[PDB]
Amino acid sequence: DDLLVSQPDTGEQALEITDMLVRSNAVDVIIVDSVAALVPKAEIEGEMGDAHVGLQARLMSQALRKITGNIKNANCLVIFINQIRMKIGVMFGNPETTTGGNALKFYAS
Amino acid sequence: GDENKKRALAAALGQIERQFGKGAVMRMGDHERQAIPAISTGSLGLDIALGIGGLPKGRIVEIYGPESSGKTTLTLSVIAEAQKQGATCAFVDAEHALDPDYAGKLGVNVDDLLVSQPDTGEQALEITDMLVRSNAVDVIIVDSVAALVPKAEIEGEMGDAHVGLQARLMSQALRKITGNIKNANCLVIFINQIRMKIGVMFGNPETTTGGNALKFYASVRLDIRRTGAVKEGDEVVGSETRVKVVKNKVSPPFRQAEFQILYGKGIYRTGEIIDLGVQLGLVEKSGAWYSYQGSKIGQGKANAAKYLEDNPEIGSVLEKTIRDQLLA
Amino acid sequence: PKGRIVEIYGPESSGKTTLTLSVIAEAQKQGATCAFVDAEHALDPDYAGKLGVNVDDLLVSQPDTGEQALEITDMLVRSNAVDVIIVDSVAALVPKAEIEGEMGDAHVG
Amino acid sequence: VRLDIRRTGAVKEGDEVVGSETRVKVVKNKVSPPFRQAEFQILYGKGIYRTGEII
DNA sequence: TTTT
DNA sequence: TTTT
DNA sequence: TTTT
DNA sequence: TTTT
Ligand SMILES: Nc1ncnc2c1ncn2[C@@H]1O[C@H](COP(=O)(O)OP(=O)(O)OP(O)(O)=S)[C@@H](O)[C@H]1O
Ligand SMILES: Nc1ncnc2c1ncn2[C@@H]1O[C@H](COP(=O)(O)OP(=O)(O)OP(O)(O)=S)[C@@H](O)[C@H]1O
Repeated sequence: DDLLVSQPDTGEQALEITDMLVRSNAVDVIIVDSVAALVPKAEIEGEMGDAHVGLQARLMSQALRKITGNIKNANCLVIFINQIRMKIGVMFGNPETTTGGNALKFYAS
Repeated sequence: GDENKKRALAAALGQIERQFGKGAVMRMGDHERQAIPAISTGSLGLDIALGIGGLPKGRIVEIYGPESSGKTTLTLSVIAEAQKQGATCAFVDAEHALDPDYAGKLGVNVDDLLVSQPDTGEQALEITDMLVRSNAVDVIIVDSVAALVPKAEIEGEMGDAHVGLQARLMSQALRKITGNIKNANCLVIFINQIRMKIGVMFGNPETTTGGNALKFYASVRLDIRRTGAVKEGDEVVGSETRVKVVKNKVSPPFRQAEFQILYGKGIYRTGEIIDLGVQLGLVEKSGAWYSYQGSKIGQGKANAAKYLEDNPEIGSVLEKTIRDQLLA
Repeated sequence: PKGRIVEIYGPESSGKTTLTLSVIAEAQKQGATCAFVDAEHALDPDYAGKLGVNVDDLLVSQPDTGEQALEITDMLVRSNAVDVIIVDSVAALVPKAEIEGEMGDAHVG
Repeated sequence: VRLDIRRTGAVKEGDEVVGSETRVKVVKNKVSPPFRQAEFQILYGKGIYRTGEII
């Protein structure tokens, strides 16, 4: 009961509401699940199988860029959830590889 | 003839001196320094790679590499050396991530330091410009350039197409600030992440962020790559750091150096000095058994490091000859 | 060719900067009076000296503003005493109007 | 007259790198036909690798 | 009179 | 004036 | 600015 | 972003 739910149909709306609430500074812990499940609206408007490779990364990087200062301001708790995708030519090093771009781990403390 | 040309040249130079002052002509003896003033990084491998034994003053330097490569804490060694020099330094971070306890473990005096938490990138730029011109600050550190965002994108919604905007403004910023940076001989570093761009299968797949003119203005660029880590027994205690010179104007490039980075303590100076001493012939080693001056100092890096830390004078004498025989 | 504008462009760090120095060395060989101005304010006199050019017989410039770079270039060219004139990093040149303006202000064109 | 400069490759002697191969292509001229691109090596410190091109 |  |  |  |  003492919890606010969200059912964001599009990832962009999830980002806008997260930004609005973090700045509200009223919320104290912020939880987003299944980052990989987030989809840019450009891919939604596109058909099935269209090549929109390397699109979610730029927008999520922009989102963290915008939100990190406010997150520091409010001392809020933000977690992220990623699945595992084994990428091509990964036989050297760790075969597992995270999703959701690359700058996420750079920003994540 | 020649006297007429000399007289005309002297007249023109005198007019320039009258209008602008001493800045027309370099001082024929004072403008000539045998050695360029610089700031050592605390690792002689990096310094000898730099070819001047320290980071050049008044010149932009940039570092890029894969995420979580210890570049952030790499800057802290430079901060500690600047504090050792007593130079006034300040730190600004765009990602707004900093652990003052972590830095204090690195030995840098966090108190003698100015922090910054710039909510917008434009304010980070304005404060950097204001401080550089103050000329009071001596080393300037900006982290996570990619994390910097134009205010236009902030005012815009999520997913709006503002492509090719940060580059123009950062180019303008460097354009404005480079002259002052030369004026104050201050130390400015930049931090970039790596983004693999489209259609890059030829050449190097990796590509830096933050536009393109950055590398043009930066007088020296270093690549940092995480190759391995050192594990003592079961637990992991430090990460092996590989840094390769990728651009320089004062030294030959591609002078890559190897060194270990130990958490908390910082740079594993004893290991690198031991390695270069034994490889150069200063430190004799009968095969795998480490020794010095015919004395069984110990076997293994830890024993020699312990033997060396208790006597800083011996280490200072050992390092003094290395730079002289290599740098100069 | 003499008395004619010549321009060089290319990707960053392509040795164009040191490419100019060979021209400087040849001009010095001719005994022609030459001067160098750099907008990016990056120059390694040790590096150039390694290139064989006599740095002593050379006039340096460190123009804080682009307008002053232009005024000094105009003054020297008309002096007619100088014979080869080198300006580096034209893009690094900035109008004083943009200097007086804040960060991110629209001074396009 | 306008010249384009492009970094194609670099010369490596043994392990270390010592110079960069420089490709310059003529892109505009009024006294000579354009597109007379030339190949030459640039060696750090020493400068232009004149012997190689003349050979 | 472009600009990334 | 790129960008993933 | 990757992606399976 | 695996695949038999
Ligand atoms: N407080 C700390 N305690 C223990 N180890 C630390 C601490 N801070 C950093 N490290 C270690 O130091 C190494 C690099 O971390 P830092 O230099 O502090 O940050 P950074 O990774 O360089 O910054 P990035 O890469 O841009 S996220 C890693 O091996 C970390 O585990
Ligand atoms: N002092 C130096 N020591 C060693 N190599 C140098 C030195 N200065 C320049 N180089 C090399 O010369 C080549 C081109 O560098 P420079 O001509 O000096 O500068 P530049 O790169 O032309 O100027 P830019 O491209 O506008 S940053 C590169 O291969 C550099 O590694």
